[PDB]
Amino acid sequence: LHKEPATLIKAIDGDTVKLMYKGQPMTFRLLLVDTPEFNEKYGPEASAFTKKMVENAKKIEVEFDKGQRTDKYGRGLAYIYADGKMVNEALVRQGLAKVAYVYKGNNTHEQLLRKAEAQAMKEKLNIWS
Ligand SMILES: Cc1cn([C@H]2C[C@H](OP(=O)(O)O)[C@@H](COP(=O)(O)O)O2)c(=O)[nH]c1=O
Ligand SMILES: [Ca+2]
Repeated sequence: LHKEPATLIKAIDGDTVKLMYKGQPMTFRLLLVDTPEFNEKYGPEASAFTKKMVENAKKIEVEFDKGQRTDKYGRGLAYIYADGKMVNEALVRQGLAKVAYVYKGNNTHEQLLRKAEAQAMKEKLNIWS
């Protein structure tokens, strides 16, 4: 897998973000994670977390997996990196997202995220308290 440049357009919530990719605006949905909707418990905290992470980054990168790059809603499906730190992984680590939507084509970083989830559960963080 390889990392591609991209620029913040707008934070949306815990696991979606509007980015410019190859000069085009696009909504990206984070692979392998599920944050609560904003109207749910830890929803605002998740939105806030992803927001600080992408807004404070000097460099945002997009990294597609091996399968699907676009979902049925036309959202890009990717691992997003903020100055070298994976947002997907950081949300899980903090117990602000659960590992989810693990599909056969796009699961490269699955073990790494379940590792972070076990560790966040161990600490009873946010979702897991
Ligand atoms: C994370 C992810 C979600 N999706 C689809 C499945 C879900 O369909 P349904 O809407 O039919 O339940 C939806 C959930 O996304 P949200 O969690 O952002 O709503 O997005 C994918 O197709 N691929 C993916 O990698
Ligand atoms: Ca969600």
